Amino acid sequence: NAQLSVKQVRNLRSECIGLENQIKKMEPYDDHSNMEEKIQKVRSLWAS
Amino acid sequence: RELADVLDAQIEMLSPFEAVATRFKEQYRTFATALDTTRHELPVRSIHLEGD
Repeated sequence: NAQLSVKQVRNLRSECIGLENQIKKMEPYDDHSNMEEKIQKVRSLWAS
Repeated sequence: RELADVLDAQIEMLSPFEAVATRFKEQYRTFATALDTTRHELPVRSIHLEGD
């Protein structure tokens, strides 16, 4: 039980540190604030 | 990110048509009225001419 818990904790913080490293890295763009609003115009275009 | 990309792509697919669409549909309505008139003004009941 001790070794399986140790391995599971190792895997967990491995994928954890990978996740905040990509969170630092792979996000150089952020323009979500208009997103839903643009979707409104989108269906209007479709409606047209 | 991917949803914004595909949404942006369909924005440039959809945007230029909306400005021309109003003029296009009005002139299509007028020309379809003209087509209705010219279809409604073709009398065809004749043979090789006798009299007039």
